[PDB]
Amino acid sequence: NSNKLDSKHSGNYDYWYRLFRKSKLKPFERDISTEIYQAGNKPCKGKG
Amino acid sequence: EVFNATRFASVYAWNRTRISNCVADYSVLYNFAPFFAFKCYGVSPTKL
Ligand SMILES: *[C@@H]1O[C@H](CO)[C@@H](O[C@@H]2O[C@H](CO)[C@@H](O)[C@H](O)[C@@H]2O)[C@H](O)[C@H]1NC(C)=O
Ligand SMILES: *[C@@H]1O[C@H](CO)[C@@H](O)[C@H](O)[C@H]1NC(C)=O
Repeated sequence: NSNKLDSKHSGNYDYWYRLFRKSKLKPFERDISTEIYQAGNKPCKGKG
Repeated sequence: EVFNATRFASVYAWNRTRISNCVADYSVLYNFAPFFAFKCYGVSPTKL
């Protein structure tokens, strides 16, 4: 536990995580990329 | 219509639908739910 270095009054949101990937992550692979996950059939590039 | 419902019954009466005579593309099953647990036992979810 380390809620003394990942915490402060008024909050912090420095950390990040990925819920949206085109496939699973194979063992020991990094996937640093910011690509909007597709829904339906739209080539959409944007949030919403 | 099993993921678009409104009154998924309580566990004391587990609603049991039957799915037959159909083509099962689980990609739609992957769209109506930001999963928290896809634990598959008999089959691998990738090969469904
Ligand atoms: C479980 O819940 C499903 C979704 O509500 C039900 O499927 C539908 O039920 C409606 C009636 O509410 C039907 O008109 C429709 O054709 C479809 O079957 C399902 O019946 C229900 N199952 C049980 C056992 O309650
Ligand atoms: C349920 O059906 C409505 C009908 O318009 C749709 O907008 C909504 O996205 C559906 N939600 C789920 C979780 O299936």
